[PDB]
Amino acid sequence: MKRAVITGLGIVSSIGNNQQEVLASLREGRSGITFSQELKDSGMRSHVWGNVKLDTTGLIDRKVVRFMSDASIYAFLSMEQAIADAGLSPEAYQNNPRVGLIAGSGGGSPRFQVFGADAMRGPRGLKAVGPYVVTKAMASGVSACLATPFKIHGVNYSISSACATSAHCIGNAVEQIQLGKQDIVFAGGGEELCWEMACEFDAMGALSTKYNDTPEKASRTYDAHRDGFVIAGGGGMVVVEELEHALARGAHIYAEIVGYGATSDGADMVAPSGEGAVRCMKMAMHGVDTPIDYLNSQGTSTPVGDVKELAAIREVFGDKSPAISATKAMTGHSLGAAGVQEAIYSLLMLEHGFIAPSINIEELDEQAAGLNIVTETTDRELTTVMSNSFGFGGTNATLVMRKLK
Amino acid sequence: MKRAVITGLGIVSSIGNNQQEVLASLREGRSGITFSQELKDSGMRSHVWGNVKLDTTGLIDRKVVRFMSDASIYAFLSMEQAIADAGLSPEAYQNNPRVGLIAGSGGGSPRFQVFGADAMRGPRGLKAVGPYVVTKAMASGVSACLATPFKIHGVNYSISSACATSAHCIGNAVEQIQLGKQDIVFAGGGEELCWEMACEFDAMGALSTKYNDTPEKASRTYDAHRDGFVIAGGGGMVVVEELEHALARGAHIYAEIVGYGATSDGADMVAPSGEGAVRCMKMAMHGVDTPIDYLNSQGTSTPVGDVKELAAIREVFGDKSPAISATKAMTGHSLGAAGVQEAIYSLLMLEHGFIAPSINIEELDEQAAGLNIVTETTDRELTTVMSNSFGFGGTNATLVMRKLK
Ligand SMILES: *C(=O)CCCCCCCCCCC
Ligand SMILES: *C(=O)CCCCCCCCCCC
Ligand SMILES: [N+]
Ligand SMILES: [N+]
Repeated sequence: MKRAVITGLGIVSSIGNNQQEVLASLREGRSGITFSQELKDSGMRSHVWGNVKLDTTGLIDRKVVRFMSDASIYAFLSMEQAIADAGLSPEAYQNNPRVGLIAGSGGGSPRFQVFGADAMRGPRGLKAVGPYVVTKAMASGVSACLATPFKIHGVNYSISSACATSAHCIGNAVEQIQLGKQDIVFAGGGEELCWEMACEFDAMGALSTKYNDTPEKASRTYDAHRDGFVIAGGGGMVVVEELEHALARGAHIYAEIVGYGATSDGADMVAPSGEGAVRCMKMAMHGVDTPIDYLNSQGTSTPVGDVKELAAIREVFGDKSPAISATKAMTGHSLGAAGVQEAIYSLLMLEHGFIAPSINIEELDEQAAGLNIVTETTDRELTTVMSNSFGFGGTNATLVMRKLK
Repeated sequence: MKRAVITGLGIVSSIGNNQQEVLASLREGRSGITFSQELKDSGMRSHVWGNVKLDTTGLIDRKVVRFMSDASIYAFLSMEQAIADAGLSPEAYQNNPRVGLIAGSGGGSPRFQVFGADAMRGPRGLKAVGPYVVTKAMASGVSACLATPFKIHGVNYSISSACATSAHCIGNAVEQIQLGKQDIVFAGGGEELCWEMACEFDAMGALSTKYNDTPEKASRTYDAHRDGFVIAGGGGMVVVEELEHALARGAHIYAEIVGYGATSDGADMVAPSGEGAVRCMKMAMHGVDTPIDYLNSQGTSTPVGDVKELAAIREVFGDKSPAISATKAMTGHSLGAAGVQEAIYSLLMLEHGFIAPSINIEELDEQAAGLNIVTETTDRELTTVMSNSFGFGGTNATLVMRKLK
C-alpha cells in the first residue's frame, strides 16, 4: 500500500520555539523546567513546570486567535513552522480536498471551561462569558482552530487519548495516506499549561513535589529518587505525506513512518499494564527488519511508570536492547502534545545523527540494570528510531521512523 | 477491502433509555425536552434541555464508576446494551487484540473540570479535589473509562470533532475494519448535560430562549420561528464488525456501512459553509448503486444552520430528493453524542421500515421548497439511509447505511 513520510515539522516547547532551538537544547541536555509561582499560589505541592518561553501576543491574526485557547495557539504556531519547513505554498495545500488535518489535545482547555463557569456565576452572567468560550474549551479546539484558518478541505478532527493523543494523531494520518484518502495530513497537537489542569494531577500524587528548590532536577526519569512527572505545555506538528507526492514536488524527507502501533491495556485506569505496551511495540515493528537504533521512551519520571515501560522494552527486544533516553527529563510532560514533540525530537536525532542524553540520573534504578540508557550526548548514525506514548485509560501508541536512501 | 456492518446497538437519550423506548418515541414523535430549573437558576436565557430520564445510581460498579463523568456513564450503559444486543460474551470480545473501541465526547466534562477548580480554591485544596478528576475531565474520558473495564485490547482512543464527534468515531471504526486491523470495534460516544457547559452556548446566542414556557416546542427544525437549538445529553454505541466475522458467528446485521464521508470547510469557525457538506455527502455516496431513501439531516433548529444544510442537500440531490427528517426536533442536540444516536435512530428506521417525523413545524421555511420534509410518522420500506453531522471548526461527517443483500 501507500507509504507515508514526514516532510516538515514545527514545534513550540519548553526547550525551544523552533527546531533549531530544540536541536541545541537536546545536544546540550538543557532543561526546560522552571519554578512556577502560579502553581505555588494555587495551593499545589508541585511548583515546577515546563513552560513555553514566548509571548504569543500578536503572532496570530486577531480575528483568528479570538477563538483559540493556548493549546490551539501552540499547535497553530507549530503548523506555520511545519508548512514553511515542508515548503508548501498556499496554493499547494489550501482549499484542497486531499489535504487534511488531525491534531488534538489531552484536556481541551480547563482554563476557559473554568473561566466560563466563573464568569457565568458573576454579576455579568452571560455577558462576562462572551461568545468565544466554546471553541476554546471544546475537545476538538486544536483541530477546529487550525483547519478553518489554514483553509483545510480534507479530513478534520482531533484524536484524544490522554498522553498518547498526538501520537495517535500521527498514526491516524498515516492511515489516511495508506487508505489513499489524503496526500497530505498535518498531524500533531497542543496542550495549555495552567494550575486549573495541573492541580488535578497533583491531587493524584502524579507530579514531582520534592524538588521545588531545584526545578531543573525534578524530572529525573529512571533515577532511584524520582517522585512524579513535571507537567508541561506546548505544541507540535508534522507534515505526513504520501511518498510519491513528496518525491514529485522534491520535498525534503526526514523519514518514513514504517511502523505504527496502537493498543489497549484493558486493565487499570491510571497505571500501565506493560502487557499492552509490549503488543503496541510489536505491532509497530511488524515488517520492520531493520534494528531499532534509538528508542525515545515515555519515561515520565514516575516510580511505577518508568519500571513498567522498561520491563515492556526488555520483553520486546530482550538481547536486542536499543539505546534509550527519556527526553522528558529535560522537557517535562506535555501530555497531549508529548507524542508529536517526542516524535520531532526523535526525527531531529535521526536527521542530525545523535542521541540526546537521559539527564538527572544520579543513581540508576536497580530495575534498569541491563539496559543501554544513554546519559550523555552521543554522536551516531541512526537509521531506525522508535518513540512510545502511553496514557490513562490504558491507551498505547508507538511510532517507528526510518531514514530513506 | 473488508466490509463493515453494524451488529449491535445501545442508546441512552432524552427520548428513551434503550432502543425499545427510543423506537416508541420516534414512532409517536414524542419530545424528550423538558424545563430545566438548573439552567434557569444558573442565569441562562435558555431554560430547556433534552435530559436523560434515568436514575443511573448503582448501575455501574463502585470501583468503576468512581473514575467516570456523566458522558462516560451514558456511553458505558449504551455499550452494555450494545454488547448484549450484539450477542457477544466476554470470552469473545474481552482480552482480544482484534477488538477495539473508539468513542468520544464533545467536551469531556466541564462539570468535573469546574468542580476540581472550585474544590482546589477551597480551604481543603488537593484533598477536596480528590484523585479521580483527571479521568472524569480529560477529553478521552469516554474511551478510557470503557476500554478499561470492558477489557479491550485492540484500538483505544477518542475522536473529538464537536457535533460530529461520534460520527467520526463510527467512520474511524469502519476504517480499522477496512485496514484489516480489527474484527470488531465498539464506536460511539456520550455527552453530559450541565449548565457549566450549556451557558457557553447560550453566551453564543445558539440556544433557544423564546420557548421556555413550552419546552416541547423549543426545538423546531425548519420552522420559520426557530431560534437556536436545545442542548441535550446522552450516549450511544454501535458494534462495528467485519462482514465475514459477523456472518461466521450468525450475528444479527442491522446494516452495512457502505459510505463514510469526512471533510473540512476551511471557512468559518462556527457557521457552516455548505460547500464542505456537499463534498462530504458526495464522498459518502460515492460507489453506492442504490438511492438514498431517507436522510437524517443535522437540523439543529438554527436560523442559518438549517438553511445552509437544505441548500447543500438541494445541491447534492436536486430534484430527486430523499425523505428528510430532523430528529433533533424531538431529541434536542446531544452534541458529541449526536452522531451515534442519530446513526441509531436511522438504523431503527431502516430496521423497522418507517420514517420518524420532523415535529414542531408550524410554518415550513421558504428555503425548504423543493424538499421532501416528512412531518408525520410514515411507514416506508427503506433500503439505504444517510445521516449528516456537522460541528464547529467546519468539520463534516456523513454516514450511509444500507441493508445487507
Ligand atoms: C497522561 O496519560 C495523563 C493524563 C493526561 C490527560 C490529558 C489532560 C487532561 C486534563 C483534564 C483536566 C483534569
Ligand atoms: C457543535 O458543533 C457545537 C459545538 C459543540 C462542542 C462540543 C461540546 C462541548 C463544548 C465545550 C464545552 C466546555
Ligand atoms: N516517546
Ligand atoms: N443526523
